[PDB]
Amino acid sequence: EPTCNTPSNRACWSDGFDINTDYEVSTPDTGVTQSYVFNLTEVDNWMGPDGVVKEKVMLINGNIMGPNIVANWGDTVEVTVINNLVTNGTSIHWHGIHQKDTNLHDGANGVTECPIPPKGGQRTYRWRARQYGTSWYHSHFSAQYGNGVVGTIQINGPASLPYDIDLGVFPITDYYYRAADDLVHFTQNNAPPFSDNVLINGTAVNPNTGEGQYANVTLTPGKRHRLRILNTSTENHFQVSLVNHTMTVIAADMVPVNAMTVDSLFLAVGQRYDVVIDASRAPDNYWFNVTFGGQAACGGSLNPHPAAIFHYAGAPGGLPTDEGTPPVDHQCLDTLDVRPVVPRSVPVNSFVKRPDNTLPVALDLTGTPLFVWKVNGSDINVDWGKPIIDYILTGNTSYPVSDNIVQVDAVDQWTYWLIENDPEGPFSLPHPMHLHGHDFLVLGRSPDVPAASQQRFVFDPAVDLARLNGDNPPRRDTTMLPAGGWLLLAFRTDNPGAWLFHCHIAWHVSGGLSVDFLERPADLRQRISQEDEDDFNRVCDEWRAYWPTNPYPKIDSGL
Ligand SMILES: *[C@@H]1O[C@H](CO)[C@@H](O[C@@H]2O[C@H](CO)[C@@H](O[C@@H]3O[C@H](CO[C@H]4O[C@H](CO)[C@@H](O)[C@H](O)[C@@H]4O)[C@@H](O)[C@H](O[C@H]4O[C@H](CO)[C@@H](O)[C@H](O)[C@@H]4O)[C@@H]3O)[C@H](O)[C@H]2NC(C)=O)[C@H](O)[C@H]1NC(C)=O
Ligand SMILES: *[C@@H]1O[C@H](CO)[C@@H](O[C@@H]2O[C@H](CO)[C@@H](O[C@@H]3O[C@H](CO)[C@@H](O)[C@H](O)[C@@H]3O)[C@H](O)[C@H]2NC(C)=O)[C@H](O)[C@H]1NC(C)=O
Ligand SMILES: *[C@@H]1O[C@H](CO)[C@@H](O[C@@H]2O[C@H](CO)[C@@H](O[C@@H]3O[C@H](CO)[C@@H](O)[C@H](O)[C@@H]3O)[C@H](O)[C@H]2NC(C)=O)[C@H](O)[C@H]1NC(C)=O
Ligand SMILES: *[C@@H]1O[C@H](CO)[C@@H](O[C@@H]2O[C@H](CO)[C@@H](O)[C@H](O)[C@H]2NC(C)=O)[C@H](O)[C@H]1NC(C)=O
Ligand SMILES: *[C@@H]1O[C@H](CO)[C@@H](O)[C@H](O)[C@H]1NC(C)=O
Ligand SMILES: *[C@@H]1O[C@H](CO)[C@@H](O)[C@H](O)[C@H]1NC(C)=O
Ligand SMILES: *[C@@H]1O[C@H](CO)[C@@H](O)[C@H](O)[C@H]1NC(C)=O
Ligand SMILES: *[C@H]1O[C@H](CO)[C@@H](O)[C@H](O)[C@H]1NC(C)=O
Ligand SMILES: [Cl-]
Ligand SMILES: [Cu+2]
Ligand SMILES: [Cu+2]
Ligand SMILES: [Cu+2]
Ligand SMILES: [Cu+2]
Repeated sequence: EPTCNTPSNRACWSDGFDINTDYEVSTPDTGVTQSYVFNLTEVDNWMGPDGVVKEKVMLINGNIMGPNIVANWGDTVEVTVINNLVTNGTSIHWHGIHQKDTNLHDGANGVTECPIPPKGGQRTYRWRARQYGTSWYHSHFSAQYGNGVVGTIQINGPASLPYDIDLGVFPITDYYYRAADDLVHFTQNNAPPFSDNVLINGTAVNPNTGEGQYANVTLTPGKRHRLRILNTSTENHFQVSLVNHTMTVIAADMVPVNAMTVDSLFLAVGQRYDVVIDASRAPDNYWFNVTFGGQAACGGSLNPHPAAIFHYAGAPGGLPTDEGTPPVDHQCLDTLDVRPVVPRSVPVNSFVKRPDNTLPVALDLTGTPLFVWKVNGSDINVDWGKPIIDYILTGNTSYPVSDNIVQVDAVDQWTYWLIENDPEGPFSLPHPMHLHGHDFLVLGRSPDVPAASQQRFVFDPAVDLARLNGDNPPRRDTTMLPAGGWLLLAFRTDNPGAWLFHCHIAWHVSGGLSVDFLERPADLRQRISQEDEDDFNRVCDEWRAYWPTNPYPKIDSGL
């Protein structure tokens, strides 16, 4: 609950809590709990926002997206998920939420829990809002979120720039007429398709029929508006821009950054940007454009011009008349110019490439299916019926190869990870790398070159050590692994648990592109509460009893 957060002073929140407070170690004791109930239903022949009827969707509370989770910094968010799907299990992951000492609430099936069984199965997630900003939630049951088990999270807190109006969430996502499981099967043997449409705040116009509506945002003239842009896609990576307006970035993912004014922004899958838009221009209707760069290396749409309308209050209605100029090609790369308000400093001169800190991503075309993504020689494949947490609770350390366990025993120390993007492979694609449970520091990446150029880079200490930044580098939960290159990340081992580190392109994580950071396993067992242990076991017993009756097999990694 705020006491000093005003339009002119957004830096202030409450006594002892402001924009400069280290949120990772200090949290407000509000004593408030915001509760929600997620009823997942399976709807056939559902009328979508662009007029096209989809074969099957999986919705939360009968809507395209679940409810917008709204709470204050320090509150506890509680969500009861009731799975009323016909066959599918489910697990809701709270993307961007660190789950500090609450690993069993991460929603990663086959890792932190067993899937919640269908036909009425339930589980109540409970997590502390130790970070303020814009995040999202989604199913981690294969590519199930591609069917509609998605939604947004807005944890209110201070900001790095004053603003008058909080316009709230603005989720932008790719939209396919085909269901997630059919698309997983397709992408296993074929190149990923372009999206049928791109929804902005749950709506879009059909490029063929003209049906549906554009997202309409009403701007109040002369005011500063906070817009929370999210990319909730399964594959599409977006470039966003507003005609005749600049966007001032105040947050990258769920991390507050110093004000950074730009003309356009690149949002990888899972990325978020809180921007401040000043309604400083002439009263008119302006196009908010969703474009693609990187020469289709990180997505495209069958809708050539996905857009939303930004209407100034008091101005006339109708469609905007200025098409604008195309934004700069971001080349499937997010900006490394963002600088977090609360700083972090790490040495980069001491980094040495070793097998134990290197994660080689590779596309294996030799097996069945054709598109199998391997990290350090193995495509991830979890056991929905026997999660990593079960191994921890039973004292079993014989983790199967397919779980891609990367055990990190270091206590509260900075660990360095070099991710290589199939340098010696036939072709390489950009990958939006996401980490559960932590925000990582983006120390550096291979030279920014055209995404479709097929130019390869292997980490060379002689020229690359000088290119790394350890003086308050970008801190976030998702960043781009350049096509054919490399990426150097670092995260402090302050959160014992089993944490997935994967590409957020649904087709790739389904295909096996992931590792599981088993962080401080010895400390994790001590921190698991009896309530969390009993409930984990309850859901697992219910899932294991359900599984043999399921008429469909597990066709992918399960993530
Ligand atoms: C979670 O819940 C979802 C929703 O029900 C399940 O998704 C279904 O999964 C099944 C099994 O994988 C899919 O069935 C298979 O579909 C293949 C493709 O068919 C689609 O595409 C073609 C071409 O566009 C269309 O003509 C067709 O109408 C479909 O849209 C078929 O090739 C498969 O056939 C073969 O296998 C079956 C099963 O063994 C045999 O009966 C056949 O004879 C043949 O050998 C098969 O039918 C289904 O398409 C998926 N539906 C959706 C909506 O995605 C998930 O499986 C479930 N997940 C779990 C783990 O429970
Ligand atoms: C996007 O949403 C805004 C806000 O709801 C819409 O703005 C509204 O536009 C209508 C016209 O379509 C305005 O109506 C007024 O009607 C009278 C009588 O016909 C006319 O004399 C006025 O000039 C005006 O057109 C209304 O005032 C306006 N509301 C605000 C607060 O600005 C906008 O139309 C929507 N855009 C789309 C494409 O849906
Ligand atoms: C931002 O989004 C808007 C809205 O989707 C885009 O406007 C669209 O612009 C295209 C051209 O770039 C228009 O299509 C063209 O129409 C002419 C007809 O004269 C035709 O000859 C061309 O072959 C092409 O089809 C389209 O009509 C227009 N949409 C609307 C409703 O105005 C805009 O281009 C986007 N801007 C950027 C920078 O991406
Ligand atoms: C990737 O797999 C390789 C095995 O091919 C791992 O390399 C071994 O790592 C251990 C340390 O745990 C060393 O004692 C061995 O000497 C290494 N063998 C090799 C290949 O030289 C490596 O740890 C794995 N990388 C990660 C981060 O998972
Ligand atoms: C979930 O929603 C469906 C459809 O509205 C309804 O039939 C069912 O009773 C609901 N289940 C629960 C437990 O909320
Ligand atoms: C997004 O859509 C919701 C529901 O239609 C609406 O209430 C909200 O104002 C929209 N957000 C913006 C910024 O237009
Ligand atoms: C330990 O885990 C392995 C892999 O799942 C399993 O084969 C073995 O039976 C387990 N040991 C026991 C009985 O706890
Ligand atoms: C954008 O729109 C304004 C409308 O007031 C137009 O006059 C202006 O020329 C446009 N901006 C530029 C310079 O492209
Ligand atoms: Cl996360
Ligand atoms: Cu996610
Ligand atoms: Cu996540
Ligand atoms: Cu990928
Ligand atoms: Cu994940």
